[PDB]
Amino acid sequence: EHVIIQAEFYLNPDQSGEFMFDFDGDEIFHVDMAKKETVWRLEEFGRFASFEAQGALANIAVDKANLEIMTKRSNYTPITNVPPEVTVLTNSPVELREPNVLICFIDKFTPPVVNVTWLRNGKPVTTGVSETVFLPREDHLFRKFHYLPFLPSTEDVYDCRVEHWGLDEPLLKHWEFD
Amino acid sequence: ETVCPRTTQQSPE
Amino acid sequence: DTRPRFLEQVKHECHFFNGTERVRFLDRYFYHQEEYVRFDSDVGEYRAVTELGRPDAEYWNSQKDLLEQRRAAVDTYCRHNYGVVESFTVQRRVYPEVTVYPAKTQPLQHHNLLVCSVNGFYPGSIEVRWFRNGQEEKTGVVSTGLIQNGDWTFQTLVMLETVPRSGEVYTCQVEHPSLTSPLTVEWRA
Ligand SMILES: *[C@@H]1O[C@H](CO)[C@@H](O)[C@H](O)[C@H]1NC(C)=O
Ligand SMILES: *[C@@H]1O[C@H](CO)[C@@H](O)[C@H](O)[C@H]1NC(C)=O
Repeated sequence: EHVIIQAEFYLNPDQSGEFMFDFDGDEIFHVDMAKKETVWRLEEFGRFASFEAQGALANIAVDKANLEIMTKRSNYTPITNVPPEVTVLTNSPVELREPNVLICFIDKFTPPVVNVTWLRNGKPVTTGVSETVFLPREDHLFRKFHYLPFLPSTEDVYDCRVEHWGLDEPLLKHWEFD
Repeated sequence: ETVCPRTTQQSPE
Repeated sequence: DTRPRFLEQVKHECHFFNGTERVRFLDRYFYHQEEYVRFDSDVGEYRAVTELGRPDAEYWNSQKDLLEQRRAAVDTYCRHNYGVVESFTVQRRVYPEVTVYPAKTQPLQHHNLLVCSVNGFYPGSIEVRWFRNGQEEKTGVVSTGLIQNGDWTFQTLVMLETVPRSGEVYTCQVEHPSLTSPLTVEWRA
Protein backbone atom coordinates (compact mmCIF):
# COMPACT_ATOMS: atom_id res chain seq x y z
CA GLU A 1 0.00 0.00 0.00
CA HIS A 2 2.72 2.57 0.89
CA VAL A 3 6.52 2.60 1.07
CA ILE A 4 8.74 5.12 2.86
CA ILE A 5 12.45 4.87 2.04
CA GLN A 6 15.33 6.69 3.69
CA ALA A 7 17.92 6.57 0.89
CA GLU A 8 21.57 7.59 1.27
CA PHE A 9 24.60 7.52 -0.95
CA TYR A 10 28.25 8.50 -0.96
CA LEU A 11 30.38 8.73 -4.09
CA ASN A 12 34.17 8.68 -4.54
CA PRO A 13 36.32 10.45 -5.65
CA ASP A 14 33.73 13.23 -5.84
CA GLN A 15 33.15 13.06 -2.06
CA SER A 16 29.47 13.67 -2.80
CA GLY A 17 26.89 12.54 -0.27
CA GLU A 18 23.10 12.63 -0.18
CA PHE A 19 20.40 11.82 2.35
CA MET A 20 16.70 11.83 1.53
CA PHE A 21 13.28 10.38 2.37
CA ASP A 22 11.03 9.04 -0.40
CA PHE A 23 7.27 8.35 -0.17
CA ASP A 24 5.79 6.20 -2.98
CA GLY A 25 8.40 7.60 -5.39
CA ASP A 26 8.22 11.27 -4.35
CA GLU A 27 10.78 13.12 -2.25
CA ILE A 28 9.60 14.20 1.19
CA PHE A 29 12.84 16.04 1.94
CA HIS A 30 16.58 15.89 1.62
CA VAL A 31 19.36 17.32 3.80
CA ASP A 32 21.61 20.02 2.39
CA MET A 33 24.95 18.73 3.66
CA ALA A 34 26.90 21.99 3.31
CA LYS A 35 24.25 24.09 5.07
CA LYS A 36 23.20 21.20 7.38
CA GLU A 37 19.54 22.07 6.82
CA THR A 38 16.47 19.99 6.09
CA VAL A 39 15.00 20.96 2.71
CA TRP A 40 11.32 20.01 2.36
CA ARG A 41 10.22 19.20 -1.17
CA LEU A 42 7.02 21.21 -0.68
CA GLU A 43 7.40 24.05 1.83
CA GLU A 44 4.09 23.23 3.51
CA PHE A 45 5.59 19.87 4.57
CA GLY A 46 7.88 21.80 6.92
CA ARG A 47 5.01 23.18 8.97
CA PHE A 48 3.68 19.68 9.75
CA ALA A 49 7.02 17.98 10.52
CA SER A 50 10.70 18.47 11.25
CA PHE A 51 14.00 16.60 10.95
CA GLU A 52 17.30 17.12 12.75
CA ALA A 53 19.75 17.55 9.87
CA GLN A 54 22.66 16.46 12.08
CA GLY A 55 21.48 12.85 11.93
CA ALA A 56 22.05 12.77 8.18
CA LEU A 57 25.62 14.02 8.58
CA ALA A 58 26.32 11.15 10.97
CA ASN A 59 24.94 8.57 8.53
CA ILE A 60 26.91 10.01 5.60
CA ALA A 61 30.12 9.76 7.62
CA VAL A 62 29.45 6.04 8.12
CA ASP A 63 28.61 5.64 4.42
CA LYS A 64 31.98 7.22 3.54
CA ALA A 65 33.76 4.79 5.88
CA ASN A 66 31.83 1.85 4.40
CA LEU A 67 32.62 2.92 0.83
CA GLU A 68 36.35 2.77 1.60
CA ILE A 69 35.90 -0.68 3.14
CA MET A 70 33.80 -1.99 0.23
CA THR A 71 36.10 -0.50 -2.42
CA LYS A 72 38.98 -2.54 -0.93
CA ARG A 73 36.87 -5.67 -0.54
CA SER A 74 35.89 -5.45 -4.23
CA ASN A 75 39.59 -5.05 -5.25
CA TYR A 76 38.81 -1.49 -6.39
CA THR A 77 36.18 -2.54 -8.93
CA PRO A 78 34.66 0.76 -10.17
CA ILE A 79 31.09 1.56 -11.11
CA THR A 80 30.00 1.07 -14.73
CA ASN A 81 28.50 4.25 -16.23
CA VAL A 82 24.85 3.91 -17.24
CA PRO A 83 23.82 6.85 -19.45
CA PRO A 84 20.42 8.46 -18.84
CA GLU A 85 17.21 8.60 -20.79
CA VAL A 86 16.03 12.18 -21.17
CA THR A 87 12.50 13.44 -21.75
CA VAL A 88 11.25 17.01 -22.10
CA LEU A 89 7.60 17.78 -21.41
CA THR A 90 5.44 20.63 -20.16
CA ASN A 91 3.61 20.86 -16.83
CA SER A 92 0.27 21.53 -18.55
CA PRO A 93 -1.19 21.85 -22.06
CA VAL A 94 0.55 24.73 -23.77
CA GLU A 95 -1.26 27.93 -24.67
CA LEU A 96 0.40 31.03 -26.13
CA ARG A 97 1.26 33.72 -23.60
CA GLU A 98 0.03 31.54 -20.68
CA PRO A 99 2.79 30.74 -18.15
CA ASN A 100 3.90 27.11 -18.08
CA VAL A 101 6.86 24.95 -16.96
CA LEU A 102 9.24 22.83 -19.02
CA ILE A 103 10.26 19.64 -17.22
CA CYS A 104 13.49 17.87 -18.12
CA PHE A 105 13.29 14.32 -16.76
CA ILE A 106 16.69 12.56 -16.56
CA ASP A 107 16.20 8.87 -15.80
CA LYS A 108 17.91 5.51 -15.28
CA PHE A 109 21.52 6.60 -14.84
CA THR A 110 24.60 6.10 -12.61
CA PRO A 111 26.75 7.50 -11.17
CA PRO A 112 24.69 10.36 -9.70
CA VAL A 113 26.69 13.10 -11.48
CA VAL A 114 25.17 15.05 -14.35
CA ASN A 115 25.49 18.43 -16.05
CA VAL A 116 22.14 19.83 -17.20
CA THR A 117 21.64 23.02 -19.23
CA TRP A 118 18.44 24.67 -20.40
CA LEU A 119 18.88 26.38 -23.79
CA ARG A 120 16.55 28.99 -25.30
CA ASN A 121 17.22 29.44 -29.02
CA GLY A 122 20.55 27.71 -28.47
CA LYS A 123 21.60 29.98 -25.57
CA PRO A 124 21.93 28.92 -21.91
CA VAL A 125 19.16 30.27 -19.67
CA THR A 126 19.23 30.23 -15.86
CA THR A 127 16.46 32.62 -14.78
CA GLY A 128 14.00 30.91 -12.47
CA VAL A 129 15.31 27.40 -13.14
CA SER A 130 15.15 24.82 -10.38
CA GLU A 131 16.06 21.17 -9.91
CA THR A 132 15.66 18.19 -7.63
CA VAL A 133 18.46 16.23 -5.99
CA PHE A 134 19.27 12.75 -7.26
CA LEU A 135 16.31 10.52 -6.72
CA PRO A 136 16.57 6.77 -6.09
CA ARG A 137 15.06 4.12 -8.34
CA GLU A 138 14.03 0.58 -7.46
CA ASP A 139 16.79 -0.83 -9.68
CA HIS A 140 19.19 1.43 -7.73
CA LEU A 141 19.96 3.75 -10.63
CA PHE A 142 18.92 7.42 -10.28
CA ARG A 143 16.53 9.97 -11.76
CA LYS A 144 16.39 13.75 -11.56
CA PHE A 145 14.13 16.65 -12.57
CA HIS A 146 15.05 20.10 -13.90
CA TYR A 147 12.47 22.86 -14.31
CA LEU A 148 12.16 25.95 -16.51
CA PRO A 149 9.19 28.34 -16.17
CA PHE A 150 8.50 29.90 -19.53
CA LEU A 151 6.02 31.93 -21.55
CA PRO A 152 5.00 29.97 -24.66
CA SER A 153 5.63 31.74 -27.96
CA THR A 154 6.11 30.73 -31.55
CA GLU A 155 9.55 32.41 -31.61
CA ASP A 156 11.41 30.48 -28.89
CA VAL A 157 12.66 26.91 -29.18
CA TYR A 158 14.05 25.05 -26.18
CA ASP A 159 16.46 22.21 -25.43
CA CYS A 160 17.48 20.37 -22.31
CA ARG A 161 21.18 19.50 -22.65
CA VAL A 162 22.38 16.63 -20.46
CA GLU A 163 26.01 15.54 -20.07
CA HIS A 164 26.97 12.30 -18.33
CA TRP A 165 30.10 10.16 -18.30
CA GLY A 166 28.16 7.34 -19.95
CA LEU A 167 27.37 9.55 -22.97
CA ASP A 168 29.83 10.09 -25.82
CA GLU A 169 28.23 13.40 -26.80
CA PRO A 170 25.85 15.69 -24.89
CA LEU A 171 22.22 14.60 -25.15
CA LEU A 172 19.90 17.38 -26.38
CA LYS A 173 16.15 17.01 -26.04
CA HIS A 174 14.08 19.56 -27.93
CA TRP A 175 10.82 21.35 -27.33
CA GLU A 176 8.94 23.85 -29.46
CA PHE A 177 5.37 25.04 -29.81
CA ASP A 178 2.85 22.57 -31.43
CA GLU B 1 6.27 15.70 14.76
CA THR B 2 9.96 14.85 14.24
CA VAL B 3 10.93 12.39 11.52
CA CYS B 4 13.37 9.86 12.98
CA PRO B 5 16.40 8.50 11.00
CA ARG B 6 17.46 4.91 11.01
CA THR B 7 21.25 4.82 11.66
CA THR B 8 23.75 3.14 9.38
CA GLN B 9 26.48 1.00 10.93
CA GLN B 10 30.08 0.46 9.91
CA SER B 11 31.17 -2.70 8.11
CA PRO B 12 34.07 -4.69 9.60
CA GLU B 13 37.50 -3.63 8.33
CA ASP C 1 37.37 13.23 -16.26
CA THR C 2 37.71 9.46 -16.62
CA ARG C 3 38.77 8.70 -13.04
CA PRO C 4 36.91 5.59 -11.83
CA ARG C 5 33.94 6.13 -9.51
CA PHE C 6 32.83 4.11 -6.48
CA LEU C 7 29.33 4.36 -5.02
CA GLU C 8 27.89 3.25 -1.69
CA GLN C 9 24.10 3.30 -1.17
CA VAL C 10 21.89 2.49 1.82
CA LYS C 11 18.09 2.29 1.74
CA HIS C 12 16.07 1.76 4.93
CA GLU C 13 12.63 0.77 3.66
CA CYS C 14 9.27 0.73 5.49
CA HIS C 15 6.49 -1.16 3.70
CA PHE C 16 2.96 -0.51 5.02
CA PHE C 17 -0.09 -2.71 4.35
CA ASN C 18 -3.57 -1.66 5.56
CA GLY C 19 -2.36 1.50 7.22
CA THR C 20 0.09 0.43 9.91
CA GLU C 21 -1.56 -2.93 10.63
CA ARG C 22 1.09 -4.94 8.77
CA VAL C 23 4.55 -3.36 8.50
CA ARG C 24 7.74 -4.80 6.97
CA PHE C 25 11.16 -3.18 7.44
CA LEU C 26 14.16 -3.75 5.13
CA ASP C 27 17.70 -2.41 5.77
CA ARG C 28 19.62 -2.63 2.48
CA TYR C 29 23.29 -1.97 1.72
CA PHE C 30 24.55 -1.54 -1.84
CA TYR C 31 27.91 -1.25 -3.60
CA HIS C 32 27.26 0.50 -6.94
CA GLN C 33 23.90 -1.22 -7.74
CA GLU C 34 24.69 -4.53 -6.04
CA GLU C 35 22.77 -5.17 -2.83
CA TYR C 36 25.25 -7.13 -0.75
CA VAL C 37 23.61 -7.44 2.68
CA ARG C 38 20.16 -6.78 4.13
CA PHE C 39 18.10 -6.96 7.30
CA ASP C 40 14.56 -8.19 6.69
CA SER C 41 12.14 -7.76 9.61
CA ASP C 42 10.52 -11.05 8.47
CA VAL C 43 13.79 -12.76 9.48
CA GLY C 44 15.17 -10.62 12.30
CA GLU C 45 18.86 -10.89 11.32
CA TYR C 46 21.15 -9.61 8.59
CA ARG C 47 21.66 -12.01 5.68
CA ALA C 48 24.24 -11.69 2.94
CA VAL C 49 22.60 -11.14 -0.45
CA THR C 50 25.83 -11.71 -2.36
CA GLU C 51 29.20 -13.13 -1.38
CA LEU C 52 30.45 -9.56 -0.99
CA GLY C 53 28.28 -9.06 2.10
CA ARG C 54 29.06 -12.19 4.13
CA PRO C 55 31.51 -10.34 6.48
CA ASP C 56 28.91 -7.68 7.25
CA ALA C 57 26.15 -10.18 8.07
CA GLU C 58 28.42 -12.17 10.45
CA TYR C 59 29.82 -9.08 12.17
CA TRP C 60 26.50 -7.27 12.58
CA ASN C 61 24.63 -10.40 13.66
CA SER C 62 27.13 -10.73 16.53
CA GLN C 63 25.86 -7.38 17.92
CA LYS C 64 22.72 -8.29 19.88
CA ASP C 65 22.13 -4.64 20.76
CA LEU C 66 22.23 -3.67 17.06
CA LEU C 67 19.86 -6.50 16.10
CA GLU C 68 17.41 -5.52 18.83
CA GLN C 69 17.44 -1.97 17.43
CA ARG C 70 16.65 -3.34 13.97
CA ARG C 71 14.00 -5.75 15.28
CA ALA C 72 12.17 -2.80 16.89
CA ALA C 73 12.38 -0.63 13.74
CA VAL C 74 8.86 -1.53 12.53
CA ASP C 75 7.59 0.19 15.72
CA THR C 76 10.21 2.86 16.57
CA TYR C 77 11.02 3.86 12.98
CA CYS C 78 8.43 2.75 10.42
CA ARG C 79 5.23 3.22 12.42
CA HIS C 80 6.62 6.37 14.04
CA ASN C 81 7.55 8.13 10.81
CA TYR C 82 4.25 7.09 9.23
CA GLY C 83 2.46 8.93 12.02
CA VAL C 84 4.64 11.99 11.44
CA VAL C 85 4.08 12.28 7.66
CA GLU C 86 0.72 10.58 7.09
CA SER C 87 -1.38 13.77 7.07
CA PHE C 88 0.40 15.24 4.01
CA THR C 89 1.47 12.07 2.16
CA VAL C 90 -0.90 9.15 2.77
CA GLN C 91 -3.84 11.61 2.88
CA ARG C 92 -2.71 13.92 0.06
CA ARG C 93 -5.47 14.31 -2.56
CA VAL C 94 -5.17 16.67 -5.54
CA TYR C 95 -7.79 16.39 -8.19
CA PRO C 96 -6.82 16.51 -11.87
CA GLU C 97 -7.41 19.23 -14.42
CA VAL C 98 -8.85 17.66 -17.57
CA THR C 99 -8.34 19.24 -21.00
CA VAL C 100 -9.38 17.85 -24.39
CA TYR C 101 -7.79 19.11 -27.59
CA PRO C 102 -7.53 17.62 -31.11
CA ALA C 103 -4.32 16.60 -32.88
CA LYS C 104 -3.04 14.65 -35.93
CA THR C 105 -1.34 11.29 -36.39
CA GLN C 106 0.21 12.80 -39.56
CA PRO C 107 0.96 16.54 -39.72
CA LEU C 108 -0.51 16.84 -43.25
CA GLN C 109 -3.71 14.84 -42.65
CA HIS C 110 -6.85 16.18 -40.93
CA HIS C 111 -7.60 16.03 -37.17
CA ASN C 112 -7.83 12.35 -36.28
CA LEU C 113 -6.62 12.33 -32.67
CA LEU C 114 -8.40 13.47 -29.50
CA VAL C 115 -6.08 14.12 -26.55
CA CYS C 116 -7.41 13.90 -23.01
CA SER C 117 -4.74 15.72 -21.00
CA VAL C 118 -5.08 14.91 -17.28
CA ASN C 119 -2.77 17.12 -15.23
CA GLY C 120 -1.68 17.86 -11.68
CA PHE C 121 -3.33 15.00 -9.74
CA TYR C 122 -2.17 13.03 -6.69
CA PRO C 123 -1.90 10.12 -5.96
CA GLY C 124 -0.90 8.21 -9.06
CA SER C 125 -3.77 5.77 -9.52
CA ILE C 126 -6.20 7.06 -12.13
CA GLU C 127 -8.53 5.70 -14.77
CA VAL C 128 -9.24 7.55 -18.00
CA ARG C 129 -11.86 6.40 -20.51
CA TRP C 130 -13.12 7.63 -23.86
CA PHE C 131 -16.76 7.74 -24.97
CA ARG C 132 -18.29 8.41 -28.39
CA ASN C 133 -21.96 9.44 -28.08
CA GLY C 134 -22.22 7.83 -24.66
CA GLN C 135 -20.61 4.51 -25.67
CA GLU C 136 -17.16 3.59 -24.40
CA GLU C 137 -14.51 3.42 -27.13
CA LYS C 138 -11.76 0.94 -26.27
CA THR C 139 -10.10 0.58 -29.68
CA GLY C 140 -7.47 3.02 -30.89
CA VAL C 141 -6.46 4.31 -27.43
CA VAL C 142 -2.80 5.06 -26.69
CA SER C 143 -1.32 6.79 -23.64
CA THR C 144 1.90 8.21 -22.31
CA GLY C 145 1.12 6.20 -19.18
CA LEU C 146 1.59 7.69 -15.73
CA ILE C 147 4.07 10.59 -15.68
CA GLN C 148 5.68 11.85 -12.47
CA ASN C 149 6.27 15.58 -12.52
CA GLY C 150 8.65 15.20 -9.58
CA ASP C 151 6.71 17.77 -7.52
CA TRP C 152 4.06 15.51 -5.91
CA THR C 153 1.81 15.73 -8.95
CA PHE C 154 1.26 13.39 -11.87
CA GLN C 155 0.02 13.82 -15.41
CA THR C 156 -1.08 11.52 -18.22
CA LEU C 157 -2.24 11.97 -21.82
CA VAL C 158 -4.78 9.47 -23.15
CA MET C 159 -5.26 9.73 -26.89
CA LEU C 160 -8.13 8.38 -28.99
CA GLU C 161 -7.52 7.81 -32.70
CA THR C 162 -10.78 8.53 -34.46
CA VAL C 163 -12.32 10.18 -37.51
CA PRO C 164 -14.81 12.70 -36.07
CA ARG C 165 -18.12 13.05 -37.90
CA SER C 166 -20.44 16.04 -37.64
CA GLY C 167 -22.87 15.54 -34.77
CA GLU C 168 -20.61 13.35 -32.62
CA VAL C 169 -19.87 14.19 -29.00
CA TYR C 170 -16.75 12.65 -27.46
CA THR C 171 -16.37 12.36 -23.70
CA CYS C 172 -13.20 11.87 -21.69
CA GLN C 173 -14.05 10.43 -18.27
CA VAL C 174 -11.65 10.49 -15.30
CA GLU C 175 -11.91 8.56 -12.03
CA HIS C 176 -9.43 9.19 -9.24
CA PRO C 177 -9.48 8.91 -5.41
CA SER C 178 -9.69 12.69 -5.06
CA LEU C 179 -13.07 12.64 -6.84
CA THR C 180 -16.39 11.42 -5.49
CA SER C 181 -17.95 11.33 -8.99
CA PRO C 182 -16.41 10.79 -12.46
CA LEU C 183 -15.00 13.96 -13.99
CA THR C 184 -16.07 14.29 -17.65
CA VAL C 185 -15.07 16.70 -20.39
CA GLU C 186 -16.84 16.81 -23.74
CA TRP C 187 -15.52 17.63 -27.19
CA ARG C 188 -17.76 18.34 -30.20
CA ALA C 189 -16.72 18.01 -33.84
C1 LIG D 1 39.47 -9.99 -4.88
O1 LIG D 1 40.65 -10.75 -5.14
C2 LIG D 1 40.85 -11.76 -4.15
C3 LIG D 1 42.19 -12.44 -4.39
O2 LIG D 1 42.20 -13.05 -5.68
C4 LIG D 1 39.71 -12.77 -4.22
O3 LIG D 1 39.87 -13.74 -3.18
C5 LIG D 1 38.36 -12.08 -4.06
O4 LIG D 1 37.31 -13.01 -4.35
C6 LIG D 1 38.25 -10.88 -4.99
N1 LIG D 1 37.05 -10.12 -4.68
C7 LIG D 1 36.20 -9.74 -5.63
C8 LIG D 1 36.70 -9.88 -7.04
O5 LIG D 1 35.08 -9.32 -5.37
C1 LIG E 1 30.58 18.83 -15.90
O1 LIG E 1 31.36 19.90 -16.43
C2 LIG E 1 32.57 20.08 -15.69
C3 LIG E 1 33.29 21.33 -16.20
O2 LIG E 1 32.48 22.49 -15.92
C4 LIG E 1 33.46 18.85 -15.85
O3 LIG E 1 34.64 19.01 -15.06
C5 LIG E 1 32.72 17.59 -15.42
O4 LIG E 1 33.48 16.44 -15.79
C6 LIG E 1 31.34 17.52 -16.07
N1 LIG E 1 30.58 16.43 -15.49
C7 LIG E 1 29.95 15.54 -16.25
C8 LIG E 1 29.25 14.43 -15.52
O5 LIG E 1 29.95 15.61 -17.47
